[PDB]
Amino acid sequence: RPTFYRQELNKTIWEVPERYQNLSPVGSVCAAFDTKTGLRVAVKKLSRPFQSIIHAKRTYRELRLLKHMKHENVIGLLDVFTPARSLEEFNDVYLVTHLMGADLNNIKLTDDHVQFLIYQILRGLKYIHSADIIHRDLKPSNLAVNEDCELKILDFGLATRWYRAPEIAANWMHYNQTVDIWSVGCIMAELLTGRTLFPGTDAADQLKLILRLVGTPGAELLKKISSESARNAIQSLTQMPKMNFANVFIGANPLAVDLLEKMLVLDSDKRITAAQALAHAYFAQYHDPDDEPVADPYDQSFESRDLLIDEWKSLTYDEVISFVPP
Ligand SMILES: CCCCCCCCO[C@@H]1O[C@H](CO)[C@@H](O)[C@H](O)[C@H]1O
Ligand SMILES: CCCCCCCCO[C@@H]1O[C@H](CO)[C@@H](O)[C@H](O)[C@H]1O
Repeated sequence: RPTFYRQELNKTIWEVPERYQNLSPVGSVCAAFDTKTGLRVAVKKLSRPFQSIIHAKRTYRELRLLKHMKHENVIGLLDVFTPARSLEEFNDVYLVTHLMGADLNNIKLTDDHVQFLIYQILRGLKYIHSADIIHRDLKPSNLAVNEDCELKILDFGLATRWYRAPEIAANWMHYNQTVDIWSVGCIMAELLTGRTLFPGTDAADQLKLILRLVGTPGAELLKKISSESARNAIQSLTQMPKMNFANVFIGANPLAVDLLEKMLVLDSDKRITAAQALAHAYFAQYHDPDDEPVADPYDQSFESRDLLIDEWKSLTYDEVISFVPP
């Protein structure tokens, strides 16, 4: 067991191994310097991790997910620790990740640079989707970059509905992984134009802006709508055609416009997948089909289980104890 030290910050007493130095507020998160690896890190102290069944299952879910993620373009876990010497004492969980400089909200980009950023998102997304994980909330604030434009997908703001797929915003009961490809389309459009593609002021406005670009749903899509009231609402909309994307993204690389046309499709079954998108000619200078890895199988069967707090806590403790650093 390493040597721990205690200090007060954020009106809580953080107790961490001495390897982690100069903690400064940025659960809650402190930036730190790890003397063992020499890395700048983010240390997240989970808030009330076992206060209820719901908190405890969320704590387990977060740790399990971070432990699985092992890809250059996805945030991974550098360390997980607790001051507790036993299950009986186990009340606090701290997660350590790479400290990222900035997010994509912070950063006109050149076409070469827009290719590089979107390539990396899709490379990461290929990996996440291969594990049968759906992100659901991809947006510029969940995309971290360093000075060298190297990008990682974050689970949460750091470890707005402008970027959400329309089926999520409309409460669909079933989801494609391609909800995330919609989000990538929105992000790419914004990197091209400098402005938010669909800056809806509320859910009605958001949907109006979307349909203005992509057109109202066609008969092929209406065939797959089980909700009677949904179909009726959709067909009572004033009808409108798909816009020509070239006339929206004036001066963009034609290959960028083509890829956007393939991402920003209302019918999720007709959207390009992350794997397919990596092979699109827009990324020719970056694409390497032998260096776009996939993930080990990820067991989410726990999501279907209903357990007691102590049970979720013991499972989380097991995952802390079994952690092996990268
Ligand atoms: C007018 C606004 C309505 C939004 C329509 C969103 C349609 C999304 O597309 C739908 O996604 C589903 C879930 O992945 C699939 O089961 C359907 O087959 C597919 O057509
Ligand atoms: C004018 C706005 C039209 C949006 C329709 C919103 C209602 C969508 O309702 C959803 O429809 C899905 C498709 O059948 C179902 O999977 C979901 O269970 C249902 O919640």
